[PDB]
Amino acid sequence: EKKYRKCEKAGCTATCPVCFASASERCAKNGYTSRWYHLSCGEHFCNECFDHYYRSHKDGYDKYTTWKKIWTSNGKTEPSPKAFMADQQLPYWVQCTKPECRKWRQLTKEIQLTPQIAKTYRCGMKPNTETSDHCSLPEDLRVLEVSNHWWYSMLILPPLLKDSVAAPLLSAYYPDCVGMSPSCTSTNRHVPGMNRYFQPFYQPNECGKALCVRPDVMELDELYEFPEYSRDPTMYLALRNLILALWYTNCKEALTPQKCIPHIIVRGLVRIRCVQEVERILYFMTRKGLINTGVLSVGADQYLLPKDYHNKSVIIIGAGPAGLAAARQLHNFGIKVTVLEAKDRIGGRVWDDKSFKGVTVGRGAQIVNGCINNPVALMCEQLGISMHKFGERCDLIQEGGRITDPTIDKRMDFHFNALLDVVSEWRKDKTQLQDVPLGEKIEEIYKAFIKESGIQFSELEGQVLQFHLSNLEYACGSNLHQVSARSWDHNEFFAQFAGDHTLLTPGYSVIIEKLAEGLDIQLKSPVQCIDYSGDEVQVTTTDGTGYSAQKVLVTVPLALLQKGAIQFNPPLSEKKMKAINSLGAGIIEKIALQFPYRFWDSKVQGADFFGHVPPSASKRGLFAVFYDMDPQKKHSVLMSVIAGEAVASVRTLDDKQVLQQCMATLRELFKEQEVPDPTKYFVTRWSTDPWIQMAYSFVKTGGSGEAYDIIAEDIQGTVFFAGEATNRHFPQTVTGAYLSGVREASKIAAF
Ligand SMILES: [C]C1=C([C])[C]=C2C(=[C]1)N([C][C]([O])[C]([O])[C]([O])[C]OP([O])(=O)OP([O])(=O)O[C][C]1O[C](N3[C]=NC4=C3N=[C]N=C4[N])[C]([O])[C]1[O])C1=NC(=O)[N]C(=O)C1=N2C(=O)[C][C]C1=[C][C]=C(Br)[C]=[C]1
Ligand SMILES: [Zn+2]
Ligand SMILES: [Zn+2]
Ligand SMILES: [Zn+2]
Repeated sequence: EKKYRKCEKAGCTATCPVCFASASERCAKNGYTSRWYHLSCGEHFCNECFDHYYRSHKDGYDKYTTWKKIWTSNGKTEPSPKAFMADQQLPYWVQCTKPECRKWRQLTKEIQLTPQIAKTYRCGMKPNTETSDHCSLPEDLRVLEVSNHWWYSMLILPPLLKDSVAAPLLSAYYPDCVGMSPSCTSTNRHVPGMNRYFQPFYQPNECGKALCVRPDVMELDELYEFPEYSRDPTMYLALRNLILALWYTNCKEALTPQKCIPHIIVRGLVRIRCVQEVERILYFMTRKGLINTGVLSVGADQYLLPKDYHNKSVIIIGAGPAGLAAARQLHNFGIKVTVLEAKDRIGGRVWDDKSFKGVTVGRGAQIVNGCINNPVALMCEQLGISMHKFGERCDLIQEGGRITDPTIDKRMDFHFNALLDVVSEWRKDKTQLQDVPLGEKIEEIYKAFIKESGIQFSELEGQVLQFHLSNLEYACGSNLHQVSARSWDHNEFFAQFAGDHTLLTPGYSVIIEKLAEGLDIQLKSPVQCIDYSGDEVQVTTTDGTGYSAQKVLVTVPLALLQKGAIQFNPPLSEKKMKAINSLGAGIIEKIALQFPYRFWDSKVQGADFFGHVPPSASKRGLFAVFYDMDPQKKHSVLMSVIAGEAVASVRTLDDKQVLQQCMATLRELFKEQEVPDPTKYFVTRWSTDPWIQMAYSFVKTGGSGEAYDIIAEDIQGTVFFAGEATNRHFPQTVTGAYLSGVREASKIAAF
């Protein structure tokens, strides 16, 4: 039998392979063997130790055969002596936890690495236990080899993590397909204590859930950033999944490399590569706003990105959700940020009234549509505040006081949705130039349906159909004759936020105020001119005050871009202006009313809301739904909404006149009983608020959902745009505005 002292692998860098296993009595140690089996450039085992586990007549056979059965029934990865060695016998490596040392040390071969050892190890210490003489000793020369790409090229098998925090969430997958060891009994065993709104991973073959990630497939931007994992994403996926599991396990503190490291358990020098890589992936995911986000705050010298990203300055225009999200992100990253806000307050279309006894009443936004993976739900968790999931019951009460039978409600809802299905079919073969107003198409289809079918609706059924029409006008922010039939629901092409629809009972202002805390925000500083013709951006407010920065982020409402209230030099492009003008500045208003007692309790019986059947088409959208603003049923505040054509009818009414129409409406809805006078109220005027002039965007006839992407496109890597009218997947909402700010901070930090 011929024996060799060199590695089996052509080009291996080990000039003298030594056996890490020493499992056989005849282990070749550092000498000659019939084959030196290669795991990495630094790790080899001799043929005697190979046979020790592999051959049926040898001592190690039962342990290998036992491992092999577990491996093949739990994973898709082939068993082999090399796979066994890497999973069960290869020694562990650990970093000294002395902060000024951090050197990599090999543990003796019977020590099994735990998070506790990784948190407490110091050079030369017996694991699980004075002078720093041992720290000065050089690292094993194989340690430095690991930081080269060629070392990864020469590693024969991907690493497989043990006891990953992500494993309880991934039991539907083969563990090795997500970078976890099939032999782990804890991996192969609702995550207790994890917020039920945090569902970061798609289940197999699952789609259609906003902000979920496939645990078994890399996304294109991950591959662009880490092309070394394109052939085999195993090792990247385990680290990214681990990072996400750790972040959602404790979203109230910054997830750092040092916090991840004890949770990376895997044998061999590859652990060094895993620890180096998890730090790079963490910064990539931090920049993108996937972790270390929300209302997390850092102190100075505790910034979330390394000093490389810090050498920038930004001016942010507008302190609503999008602007404050960008400002918080960039500030946390370590980038200089100044926020210029036109009004005397922050929040934009978030504006909460705190003067009603016992409740908080939003003048603007207050609902969260779809809490699962929603950053608003994350921020509620971070702040320790609760949302109220809406109940389904909403009786449609008529003027005169009768309650509409629920089968009428459902039947006319059925007919209305069927009208929308015909629009959905009609538009399939239509170009933008062939677009038609949604409301016009609905009316045409309805009239054809009546003529064709001969059906005769009662007056009440027709009024209930008007109710459902007004709900769609509310959702679009407009009468439907301005809304695109092709594009009105364009964003539903994309995965939407699943789960509960809630009332944010403490109000979005709590989140707004925490985002803004400690930031440099200039109030009463409306921007008039943005000049990016020079080496730095020059921003001038209406009183002549100048600000400068390398980059500028514009988050003003769609209506203010349409009016051109800010002059741009050089001007916005024709293509950008066409997109801006293709979207509609939708609008609703709100009224809130406080009463001496809950006069509606006997009739409404604890429902979250009740509907108002419009008595005529001229009154469609006028107080269509009344919201009980105390889910705990103690205080007496109702809120109602003005939508569609009704917005134009209240434009020329003062607040007292609107209040009078609302009280006359309520006394009709509760005709059979007494209704007390309200003791406090507000009527919103968003449509004439000079720096807002809207509630939320929609696509106008002839427009495309692509307009949202076009408005979001940066100019020259210098002028950036965020805001609800820049979020194609998630238009209109505080959530989409927030995410658009996170998106732009990511773009800005990448330079
Ligand atoms: C108004 C309203 C109402 C009444 C209601 C509601 C609403 C609203 N919503 C919406 C929201 O809110 C929005 O979207 C947001 O807020 C947005 O954000 P942004 O984008 O950030 O914006 P703003 O806020 O507006 O902010 C901006 C700012 O900027 C400023 N400026 C301007 N200009 C200027 C300035 N500065 C300086 N310079 C210059 N020049 C202004 O001032 C401002 O501040 C909503 N949302 C949600 O999410 N939720 C709710 O609840 C809401 N709402 C209602 O109610 C309903 C609606 C909806 C829902 C659901 C869905 Br799916 C959709 C929709
Ligand atoms: Zn050996
Ligand atoms: Zn080798
Ligand atoms: Zn040390």
